[PDB]
Amino acid sequence: GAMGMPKVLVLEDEPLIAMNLQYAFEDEGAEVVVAATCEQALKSLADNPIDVAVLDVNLGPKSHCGPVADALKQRAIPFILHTGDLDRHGELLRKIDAPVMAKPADTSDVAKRALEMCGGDKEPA
Repeated sequence: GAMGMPKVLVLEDEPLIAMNLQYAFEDEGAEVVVAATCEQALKSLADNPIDVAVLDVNLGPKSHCGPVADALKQRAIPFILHTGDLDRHGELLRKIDAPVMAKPADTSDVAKRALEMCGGDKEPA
């Protein structure tokens, strides 16, 4: 949905960032689902038609946006990895293969670039 509000999925266990991302995407003209877990994400993935996502890779010591990333990768849904840790999950990132926005990152920039892959004016085919 590029003619209206895109359905954004935010993977962020940091509620300050999650909330800020939500405000950011909504500010760009989108609707946001906030998920701190892959389970929430995959639920929203099936429950809603995710146009684009934004995934923090370092949800925790073991918890990572992985099944979420792959879920998106499966349906060819665009998403950006908004993480402050890369080397902590380098193997995961190589499997994901997608644009990332390192932390700290302004949530507007994270949102904009995410929605840029979602839609705007003329599909970049």
